[PDB]
Amino acid sequence: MNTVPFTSAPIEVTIGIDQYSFNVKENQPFHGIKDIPIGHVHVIHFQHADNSSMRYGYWFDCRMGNFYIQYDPKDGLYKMMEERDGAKFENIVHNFKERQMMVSYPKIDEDDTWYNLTEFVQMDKIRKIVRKDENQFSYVDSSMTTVQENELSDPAHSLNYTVINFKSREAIRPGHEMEDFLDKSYYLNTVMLQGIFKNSSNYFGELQFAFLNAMFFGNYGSSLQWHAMIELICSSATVPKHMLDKLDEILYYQIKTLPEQYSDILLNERVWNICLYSSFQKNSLHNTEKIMENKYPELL
Amino acid sequence: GAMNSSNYAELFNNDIKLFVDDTNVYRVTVHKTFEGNVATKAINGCIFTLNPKTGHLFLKIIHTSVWAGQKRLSQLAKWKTAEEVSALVRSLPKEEQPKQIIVTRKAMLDPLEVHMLDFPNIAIRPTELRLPFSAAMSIDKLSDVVMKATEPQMVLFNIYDDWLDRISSYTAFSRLTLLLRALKTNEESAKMILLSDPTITIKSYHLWPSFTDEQWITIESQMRDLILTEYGRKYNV
Ligand SMILES: COCCNC(=O)COc1ccc(F)cc1
Repeated sequence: MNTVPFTSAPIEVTIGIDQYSFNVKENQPFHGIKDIPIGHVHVIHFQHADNSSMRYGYWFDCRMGNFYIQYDPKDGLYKMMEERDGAKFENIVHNFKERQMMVSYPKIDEDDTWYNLTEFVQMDKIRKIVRKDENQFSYVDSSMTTVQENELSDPAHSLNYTVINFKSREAIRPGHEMEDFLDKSYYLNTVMLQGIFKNSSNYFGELQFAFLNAMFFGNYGSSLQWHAMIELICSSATVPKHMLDKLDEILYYQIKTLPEQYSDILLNERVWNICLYSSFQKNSLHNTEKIMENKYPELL
Repeated sequence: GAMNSSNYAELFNNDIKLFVDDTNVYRVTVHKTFEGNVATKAINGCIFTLNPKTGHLFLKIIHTSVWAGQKRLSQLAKWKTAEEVSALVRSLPKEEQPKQIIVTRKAMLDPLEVHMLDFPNIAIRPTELRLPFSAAMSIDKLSDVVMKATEPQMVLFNIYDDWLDRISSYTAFSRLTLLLRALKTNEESAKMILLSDPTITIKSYHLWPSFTDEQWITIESQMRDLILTEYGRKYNV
């Protein structure tokens, strides 16, 4: 179990760690988060009490280094940093633990939610969307735009998701215009799963990463990305049985975890109704459909 | 975006554009089978592609053989329309390719956008006008060539005959849509109006009779009357 210590908490902030969150008051004696499960990526995220504008955060994997949080009063945010000095860092953590100034990552032992939301999420892969290679961790916020959004302005701060566009020459083989547009199997399988993604694990990874950025940061381009990726699979007549089955699981836990109150903005009515009721795979997402119908029958 | 009464004059500027109507592409007669069920028999159709400035009509004849062995024909028709329009653009010299294509039914936007991905500089647009191009099969010479076709075939017409020698494309288009609106609302009366006077003929290379300017006004008036009329008979006003 690993630890992200905080130098201090100078400004009142709501701190999130994966799907958990807690309030820290201005200059409360708070020195970070302990017992973080190894083996998963994690995201620590922030919403300032004074400006709920800009939720922001850091994707990290504790196996990839010792990371700490330190408020920067010039840039005005909690910054993730890497401590290269291993003994400096163990020593810092042990003192804070002894003085019990750290909250415990509060995982119930029955609980596979985080695993189920991040099964295909890998930091090394994540670092090729959020390009900032001098850091082992990755910063995202609510306002970062995607590579495709900038096509339709600063490329350094972009989310380089895979660009999916259903009315593109990439998506549409000359002479199969109608076939490929009504049945996206060639785009999903040959171009996407096979030429860029290579396997379904990688495709599922970005789909998962898009959702989480949508939910935690309300990053609108991630929501479009998450949605695009679902629609391409729902609109393909030929999808490996194991992908459909895995997709149903993935979406199920995503729908389960979404805040009830944020559903109106984070869920695209057209995409879901099409995926669950009109698409080729209208019959293949039994778990996802049951939870969608029982928790958000309004959207449908 | 879309095309309506506000930007109506854009049709007659010098940016090449084409209207595409797909309403006569897939045409069927519906009949009873010996077992008392219902079946459709397809008949030949046409794509109505019209340059509203010049009057050039690219009448692509859709032979019933294109449907043989196909399912979901009403949906295929939109994609076959789109394919034939994109083939037409591609056959045209660059300086003749349209800058816009305006589809008269919104269901054509996606089929055509997809078939025209190779032409990203050609804007595909809908319209909110209720244009009467479906009545193009009430023009005898157009109907005749479509029904006689034995194979796919493109036939070029000028739907304005020689009108542009005497009037403007705005005026020519308004006459055409009034003629077609009339034919759509009451074909028999509309046609009675057009031919009542045997002395006015249709030149072999024209679609419509050779009316003087003065005769056109009488004709245009009579067609307005018919349209208002049928509107009464229809609503009892
Ligand atoms: C090079 O093309 C784009 C790379 N494709 C991928 O599938 C990598 O996506 C990710 C992204 C984030 C993850 F948490 C897992 C996987």
